[PDB]
Formats: sequence, C-alpha cells, structure tokens
Amino acid sequence: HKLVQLLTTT
Amino acid sequence: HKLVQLLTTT
Amino acid sequence: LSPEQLVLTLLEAEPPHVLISRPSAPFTEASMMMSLTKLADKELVHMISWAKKIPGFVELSLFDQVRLLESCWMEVLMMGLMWRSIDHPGKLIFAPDLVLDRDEGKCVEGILEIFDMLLATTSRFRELKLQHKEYLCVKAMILLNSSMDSSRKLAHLLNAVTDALVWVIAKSGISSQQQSMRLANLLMLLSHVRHASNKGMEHLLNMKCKNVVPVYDLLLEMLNA
Amino acid sequence: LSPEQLVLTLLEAEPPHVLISRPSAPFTEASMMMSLTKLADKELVHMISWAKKIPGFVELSLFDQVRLLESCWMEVLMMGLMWRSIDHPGKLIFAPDLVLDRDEGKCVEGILEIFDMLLATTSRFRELKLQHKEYLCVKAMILLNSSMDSSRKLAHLLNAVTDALVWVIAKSGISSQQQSMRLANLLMLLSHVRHASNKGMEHLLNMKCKNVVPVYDLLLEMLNAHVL
Ligand SMILES: C=Cc1cc(O)cc2nc(-c3ccc(O)c(F)c3)oc12
Ligand SMILES: C=Cc1cc(O)cc2nc(-c3ccc(O)c(F)c3)oc12
Repeated sequence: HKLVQLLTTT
Repeated sequence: HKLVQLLTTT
Repeated sequence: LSPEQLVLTLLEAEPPHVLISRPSAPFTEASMMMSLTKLADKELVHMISWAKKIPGFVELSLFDQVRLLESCWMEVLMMGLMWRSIDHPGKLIFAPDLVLDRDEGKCVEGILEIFDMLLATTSRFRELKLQHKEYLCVKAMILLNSSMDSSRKLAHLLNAVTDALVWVIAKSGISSQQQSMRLANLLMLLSHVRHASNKGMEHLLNMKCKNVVPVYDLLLEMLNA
Repeated sequence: LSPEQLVLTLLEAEPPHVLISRPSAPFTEASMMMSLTKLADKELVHMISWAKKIPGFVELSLFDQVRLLESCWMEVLMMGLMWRSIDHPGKLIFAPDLVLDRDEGKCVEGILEIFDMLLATTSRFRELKLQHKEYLCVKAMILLNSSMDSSRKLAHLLNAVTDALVWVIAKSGISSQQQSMRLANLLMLLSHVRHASNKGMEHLLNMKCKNVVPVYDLLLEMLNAHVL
C-alpha cells in the first residue's frame, strides 16, 4: 500500500 | 483461411 | 472524394443487422456464450464486406487488410453494439431480439463486469448525443487506426475519414472551439471501447479454453489473430 | 485558470530525470529485466508526485486517485519513454543509462514484439513532430481518461486538459483544418500507446509470476492491482 501512503504524504 | 477467403474470394 | 461522399458511402456500407433469437429458456452460462459467439460469427462475415466498401481499403495490401481486421474486429463489434443501445439505458442490444439486461450477465462468470463498462461507455455516448454520421466515421476510424508504400496509403485513408468526421461535426453549427472539443471527446472514448474490447477477447479465449462454448472457423481465426 | 497556465503547471509537475545507476555494459535477459523493473519502480514514485501536482487531482476521492493511477501507470511510463526517444530514431531511451536497441530486445522472449511497437509509435510522433507542450497535455489526459461528486470533478479536470491541448495546437498557427487533423492524429496515437502498454503489462506479469524479476514493492503493488 505504498501508492496510498505516497498519495497522502509529501 | 476463412478471413483471407472472405477478403479475396468474396 | 469529398467528406460528404465518404459519409454517404459509409452510410450505404452499413451492414444490415444480424438476426439471432434469444433462447426460449432463461440464459445459462452456455446458452449465453453460444448466443454471443454465434452472433459474432455472423457479424464478422458482414464486417468483412463492410470493410471492403470503405474507400481505399481494398487498395491496401492483403496483409494490411488482414492485420487491420484481426486487430480490431471486437472493438468494431462493440462500437456497433453501443450505437444500437444508445437509446436503451441499462440495456444492451446485441441484436433486435437479443436484448440483454445488465443483470443477465450474472450467469456468465466474469462477463457482468464487461457488460458494465459497455453500458457506461454507451451512456457517455448518449451524454454526448453521438450522431449517426459521427458514429459511422468513428467506427471506420477504429478499423483504419488499428495499425497494431501501403503504409503511406493507410495514413491517407485515415485522414480522409478524419476529414469527414470534422466535416460532420461542423454541420452541427457549434463554435469552432466546440467543434474541436467535441472531436476530442469523441476520440477519447475509443480508449474505453478498446478496453472493453480487450476484456471481451481475453474473456472469450478463457471461455473457449474452459470449453464453456465451442469456438471455431472465422471466430477462432480472429480470436487467435 | 487559462489553458496556458494549466499547461505551465503540468510543466512544473514534470518528474525529474531518472537513472538506474548502472555502468554501461552488454545486456543479458537478467540484466535487462532487472533494469526495466528497477527503473519502473523509481518512475512510479515520481509519477505519484506528478499526479498530485495536477490541479484538482488531490481533490478527487482517494478511491478515484488510486484507480486512475493503477490502470494507466504503464501507459504513462511508455508515453514518457516515447517523448524521450523522439530525437533518437532506432533507439528506446528508457533512461540515460538504459538505452536499448531493437536487436537487444531479442535476448528476452516476447519483448522484441513490444519494442517494435514502441519504436513504431515513437516514429509516428516524430513524423508529427510532437511538441513538448502537446506531450504534457497528452500524458495528463492518459491519466484522467483511464476511468474504466468526485465524478464530475474528474470530467471537469479532463475537460480542462483537453481544452489545454486544443490551445497548444492553436498556438502553432496552422490552418483550422490542419489543427483539427493534428488533434485527431495525436489522440488516435494514444490507442497505440495503450496497446503497447497492455502488452507490456502482460509480459511483465508473466515475468513476475516466474519470480524471474525482483518485483519491488510499489511496482509489485501497481502490477498486482492492475490485473486484479
Ligand atoms: C461482452 C463481452 C463478451 C465476452 C465473450 O466471451 C464473448 C463476446 N462476444 C461479444 C459480442 C458479440 C457480438 C457483438 O455485436 C458485440 F458487440 C459483442 O461480447 C462478448
Ligand atoms: C517494453 C516492454 C516491457 C516488458 C516488461 O516485462 C517490463 C517492462 N517495463 C517497461 C518500462 C519501464 C520503464 C519505462 O519508463 C517504460 F516506458 C517501460 O517496459 C517493459
């Protein structure tokens, strides 16, 4: 779930 | 070959 | 050949609707796949005649003709299916007496999903209020653009149909900016038709391997390409 | 937000140049697939930051953001590949240190078929002399148009990017008819980028299932999410 964490962090 | 037949023999 | 003459030519070139009856009893996974494979086989024969009427198609090399058709046949079949279902939300008109409800796609493992994207795209087309003359151009463009000096002639043929599509859209009388916008919106949908087209072919290969339905002759040749 | 300003924001969202940090050397099937997968994984991380920089993208429901990226990623990678290869006929510039020849794709079963497709499409964009700004809009459209309250936002955003591509074409100063033909031609090529990406995914999945390639987490996820 790297996609979701990268979409919610900068 | 059916495809070829329809394209040239028909 | 002017854009109008090309459209009139494709209009006449339209294949006649294939008649296939809905099985008496409620569909079973097999009866449905049988209905679809049989309809496709009949439409495929008409599709070949339709292609040879697209100005210049017969002037390409036999190999380009075959490569073009093997590469897009299912997308052409579904574009036609979507046009036929344009005025029937939630309904898929595979043929006059073969009207499938989105629900019936339940008896065939993994087809419902495909019925959903088919109906979604159809709605996008309804929403854009696709016109018959636009539809004819787009469907021919699907065929001529599946390139997936005869190569030089293929391009010219594609531009001629594009030119006709542009001409038809101009006849709607909207601002030049909106003409460009509608052109883009119509073509951007080819990606979606294609998607449902790939899901459909992969799903057909799968049913054939699962021996859920027999697939031979023309249909099989096209399936394998 | 005018077309020119939206296009500039895309220019600004452009991901940085990626290198795999590999000393030049002959490619074997192992070194090639290991390089492609390693590069895809790195680019995926940059692709996510890219999408977030598209006006309105983060405004979308997290569900749409995820499904849009999961379905188009390879297509976006390949579009990038073609813009990088535009000025290098016969070559596929995956990265500065990963430049491949058509004959090098013969050491991996099934890839030569795909390189030929990529080389063809690239050759086509070259003939049309694709402009950088057109590339930017087209790439963004690929993401926003892979959608196979938040729904209208997507449509609005996608419409805005289409509006931007029309603008770019209008700035070229060619006749209106040639502007319509160019827009149609660019959009029709996407079907070809999409085809080569479908084949690239099939091939990649096949490779993962054989554990022939170390499929890094982000790439494994993107891959596993797509087929599913
Ligand atoms: C829906 C998925 C699907 C799945 C499958 O295994 C076989 C199919 N055949 C069609 C089809 C047949 C005739 C048409 O005119 C048409 F548009 C589609 O759709 C199919
Ligand atoms: C070519 C087929 C192909 C086949 C395969 O098994 C894995 C791949 N990965 C890529 C790829 C990686 C990074 C890029 O930037 C790009 F455009 C493509 O292409 C691949």
